[PDB]
Amino acid sequence: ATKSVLQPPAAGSASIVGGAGGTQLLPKNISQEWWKKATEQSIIPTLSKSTPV
Amino acid sequence: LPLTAGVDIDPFLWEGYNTVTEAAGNNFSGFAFDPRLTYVLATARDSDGRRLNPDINMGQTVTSYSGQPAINSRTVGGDVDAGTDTGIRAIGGDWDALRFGYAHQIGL
Amino acid sequence: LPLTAGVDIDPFLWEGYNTVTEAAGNNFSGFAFDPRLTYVLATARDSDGRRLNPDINMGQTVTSYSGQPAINSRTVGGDVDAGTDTGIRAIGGDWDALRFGYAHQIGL
Amino acid sequence: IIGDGNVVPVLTKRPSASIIGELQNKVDSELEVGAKNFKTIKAEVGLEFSLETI
Amino acid sequence: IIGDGNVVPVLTKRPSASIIGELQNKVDSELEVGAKNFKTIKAEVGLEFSLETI
Repeated sequence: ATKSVLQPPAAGSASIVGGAGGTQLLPKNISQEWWKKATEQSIIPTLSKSTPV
Repeated sequence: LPLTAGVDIDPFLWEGYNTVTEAAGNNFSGFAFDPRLTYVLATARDSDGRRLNPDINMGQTVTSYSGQPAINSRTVGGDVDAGTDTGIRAIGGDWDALRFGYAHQIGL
Repeated sequence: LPLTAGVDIDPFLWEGYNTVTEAAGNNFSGFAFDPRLTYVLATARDSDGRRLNPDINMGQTVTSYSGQPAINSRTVGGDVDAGTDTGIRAIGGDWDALRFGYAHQIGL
Repeated sequence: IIGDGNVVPVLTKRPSASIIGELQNKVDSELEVGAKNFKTIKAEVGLEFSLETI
Repeated sequence: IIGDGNVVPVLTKRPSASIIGELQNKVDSELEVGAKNFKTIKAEVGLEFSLETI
């Protein structure tokens, strides 16, 4: 009957957010810094000789 | 280029330079390198196992080779977007033999 | 890593740097070393019997390898507390691929 | 934060261009996010002594 | 001190932590001491001269 908060609820306890839809209340921490790799540089326009086309 | 661990590719980079400049009589004005070539360079070693170019650190890419400029991109190996890896690791040549331009550009 | 006395592990430390950086945008960032790796480096000696890392003194630990930072702890080998030795002697990687923090901390 | 609600956004698909003829249909491309979530765990240590030991 | 009663304390076991859940039971670790003891010995040197040799 102790008030747990991790999910699923620990055995013999009850969740403090155990009411219907209550888990939507749990805090969320989205990082502002992504896992986003850089993309490959284009080299042809600097290697090549420029021309009117 | 051979796959073998620790092999020197300098004989092969000079063979390609010779192919462009003598067998075809062109100039030579630089390289395009895949970044994966810098490991193959950096790990090249003697018949008794010492490094051939010990000035290459981990996390570097070479922007020059044998006095010729180099430019680095995995567009050289070609496993970019939906492309597979071609196994290409360098292209050398006279880059004045490649002329390029934009006819038109449409911005966002 | 080979366990032979006086063996050069520089080929293998580079093989791991390739194993990380060969994939995509992995920017290799440094090492965790077990302190027992410093003896393997310090006693690496050539085909003629002379030391390959002569600058390593007794009682130093290596805090940098091939220009990349290294940090030392026997938590890397894992024979700490009730743990068995894993045989791990280094971990290399992009350490920005690991994010860590303390949520809460309860004093004595 | 305590829980499994720690989240990192992951770029999962990206635009790829295409090459098209004079009056060939233009085409759309992919762009997508995923996320990795992670959880906290608790490390604890304690010691216990008799009164005579104290 | 003279005799086998010189003693140095030696740390012999140390605490190590556990990982536990939200309402999982906490547990004690271990902490232990031994000691080493050492004796003394005596070194002596002496010389004897006749008065005439002084």
